[PDB]
Amino acid sequence: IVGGYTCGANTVPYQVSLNSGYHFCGGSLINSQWVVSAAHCYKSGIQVRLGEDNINVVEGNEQFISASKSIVHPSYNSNTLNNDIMLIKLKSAASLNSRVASISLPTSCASAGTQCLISGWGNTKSSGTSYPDVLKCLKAPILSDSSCKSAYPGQITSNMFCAGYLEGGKDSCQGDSGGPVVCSGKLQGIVSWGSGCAQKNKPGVYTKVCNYVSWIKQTIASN
Ligand SMILES: N=C(N)c1cccc(C[C@H](NS(=O)(=O)c2ccc3ccccc3c2)C(=O)N2CCNCC2)c1
Ligand SMILES: [Ca+2]
Repeated sequence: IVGGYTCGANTVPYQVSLNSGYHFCGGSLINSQWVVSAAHCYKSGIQVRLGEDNINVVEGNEQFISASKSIVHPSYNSNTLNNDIMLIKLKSAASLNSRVASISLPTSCASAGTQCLISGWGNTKSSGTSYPDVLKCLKAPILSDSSCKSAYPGQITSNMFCAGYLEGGKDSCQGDSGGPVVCSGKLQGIVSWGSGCAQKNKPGVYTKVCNYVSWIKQTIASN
């Protein structure tokens, strides 16, 4: 997170860290056994880490559970990052408590202007590489589709939305991928891509989760 702030220990209880000997992506706990992340985060040998703040220290409240299966959306295109969504099933259910809780799916899409909370352990620098120990947070508004499309001509599909600041300086970045975009207590998006990080007139593009609620529900119900 570039331009964000320290969240505070376990203030984002649905935030998940995908680990494989190191943190490589984020995710969101949607129920005790299912995590929603980004398709481009797909990798084998995934350990899901819940209740994390400092990802390098064992402070307590953590729960390390292996992923039993990762279901990348069938129509995901690795070049356009369209349908950039993936479901991870936990080998065991998580122990839902105060510091580890699930987030709700949207029953409707969020409109431009809605303020959302984006979080993750990704790069904090625009020009360079700096990774945080603790979870960073960033509040950013969902931009308008015209603006989103004016920034990324011919690259935005109906399953994507822009969020962030056109002036730059505040944005998600590498390592945040898969992470949540919560608007009004509903998981509205997934950190997907963007041209660089926190650049002028180049806001972050996120996967529009509201277009996938049915798919998620049906997929989870069949596995
Ligand atoms: N600015 C953001 N909000 C943001 C969020 C996540 C990741 C990145 C870094 C990167 N930005 S980039 O300019 O290097 C970039 C942009 C679009 C891409 C599309 C396909 C493949 C790689 C791409 C890399 C990126 O978009 N990806 C990381 C690698 N995999 C796909 C997503 C930026
Ligand atoms: Ca920890």
